[PDB]
Amino acid sequence: SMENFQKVEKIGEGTYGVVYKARNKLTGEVVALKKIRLTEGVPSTAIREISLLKELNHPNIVKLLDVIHTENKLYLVFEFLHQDLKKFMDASALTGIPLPLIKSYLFQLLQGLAFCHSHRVLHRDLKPQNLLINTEGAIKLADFGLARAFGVPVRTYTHEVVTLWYRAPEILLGCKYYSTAVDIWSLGCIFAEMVTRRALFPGDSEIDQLFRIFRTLGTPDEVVWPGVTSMPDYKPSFPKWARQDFSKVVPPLDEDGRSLLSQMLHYDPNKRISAKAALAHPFFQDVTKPVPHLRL
Amino acid sequence: PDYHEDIHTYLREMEVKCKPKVGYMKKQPDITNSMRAILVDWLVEVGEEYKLQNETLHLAVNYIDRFLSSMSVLRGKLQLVGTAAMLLASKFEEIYPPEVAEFVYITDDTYTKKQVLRMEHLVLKVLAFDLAAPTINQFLTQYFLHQQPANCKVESLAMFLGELSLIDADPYLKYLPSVIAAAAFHLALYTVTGQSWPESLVQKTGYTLETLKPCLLDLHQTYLRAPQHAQQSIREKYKNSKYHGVSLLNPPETLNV
Ligand SMILES: Nc1n[nH]c(N)c1/N=N/c1ccc(O)cc1
Repeated sequence: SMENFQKVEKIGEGTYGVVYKARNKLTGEVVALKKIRLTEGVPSTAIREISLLKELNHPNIVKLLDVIHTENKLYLVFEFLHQDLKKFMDASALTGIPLPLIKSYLFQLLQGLAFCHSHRVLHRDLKPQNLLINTEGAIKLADFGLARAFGVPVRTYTHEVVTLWYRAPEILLGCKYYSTAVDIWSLGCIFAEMVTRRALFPGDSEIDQLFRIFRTLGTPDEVVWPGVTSMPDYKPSFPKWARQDFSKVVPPLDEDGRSLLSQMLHYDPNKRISAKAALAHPFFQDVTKPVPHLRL
Repeated sequence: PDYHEDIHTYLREMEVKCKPKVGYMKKQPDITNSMRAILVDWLVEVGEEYKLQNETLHLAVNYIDRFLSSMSVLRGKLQLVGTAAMLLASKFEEIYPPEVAEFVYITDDTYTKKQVLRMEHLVLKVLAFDLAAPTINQFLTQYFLHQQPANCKVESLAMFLGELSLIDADPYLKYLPSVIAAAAFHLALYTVTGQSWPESLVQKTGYTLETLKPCLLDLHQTYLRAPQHAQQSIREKYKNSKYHGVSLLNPPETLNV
């Protein structure tokens, strides 16, 4: 019940309400409160976010602690995390995120994601802003407002998904079907971004996004991606760029790192590495858990 | 296939946790199995009218049964429960859910928008927001991947049988979605191709013809009696070319289990 929470301050804003930092007056626990104001009743995004987060208990998924269910308002109570990965990268300028922290964060992200996928949930909006970090070295998947439970095999789902910069090629090309691979594409982009501190594919439109991808990884053909030339929004007029020497895509990356990134950015969603399989990649052989110091 | 076994395993756990109480109807003072059949048949029509996914229908029925497992409901309010359940299922499952206005409209103004939305809230409270329940449909689509080779008629006929089981709380409340799906899949396969529950599905599910038999003998009777059932919306639905007109196929006289 709301009487036990003291609001500390606003910290975010969604589409149906605001996020507050608050503290439990009795236990001391610091929490985030997502308020969802309630004429179509409970929003579909909140129905999915709540039903799915309830089943997703994992160290690397933001923890839904409680749901407070009044007449005009819905309050989601989450464990509090201090900062999002985007803010962290901006504050890490001229220092860089050290490789051991990049590796630890990716390893953690992949565990959280493998857990989602093993539980038939697609996240569909993985981007630095939706990844939260704490003062103990953890990073967690947050904001499941665009998530959905999927089936085996998948049906056609909502086309309007994933923030453009992080959006997989099978979505851009209008494929009838997409699945778990779309979230791995996003993490691939984020992996690259942690290293370079700039977005890998910062397009301004769908065709601009596709061309940026093609110029980096090569324009895909039937050999690299069987079926690509028949996909709904593929065009025979697409320029045909050669694939880059992959060491040039993220230069600071070592051999194992490049291998893993390349498997996360594989064109064919069928051959793109799963979060589960990625955990065993030699890139993680020496992974530890560094504790960065946050400015706030 | 990377997560196919994990997901199946997880759905087997969740269906036990999302299972209604098998005997709730005798605990219901005012409603009966027949009244529930009437409701579910109407939901089928609603799904047809608004061209909703089959999964959405299966979800709504799951929500209704769980709701009625702990909440007594007068017969004049049963449709309000079903309506709010169908709305929730649509919000959860559909790309483009119908608007509340549309759900209010198909009850023939039996209820108001305010009532529907208050019931939506109460259903959510009673189900603890646990809407992601496994359905017969979700198991079938997995089982379909074990066909050799795939047969559209088998797939549509299994869907048809699984759907018929939603109508009759007696006897189907006592079976788990995965078991009904196995009975529906074997029955469809045998009807169309003469084949039986494949060895590969024994390995996957642990179910055998022996363990499926009780559900199967129930479902075979349902299949045989379908033309005479008071409720006919599902048969009408499966005449569509969308489902390859499988409701027009003849059931087998015997199963030989
Ligand atoms: N800013 C924040 N600090 N700690 C949080 N849990 C937090 N926000 N988490 C969420 C969680 C879910 C969501 O839809 C949006 C934000």
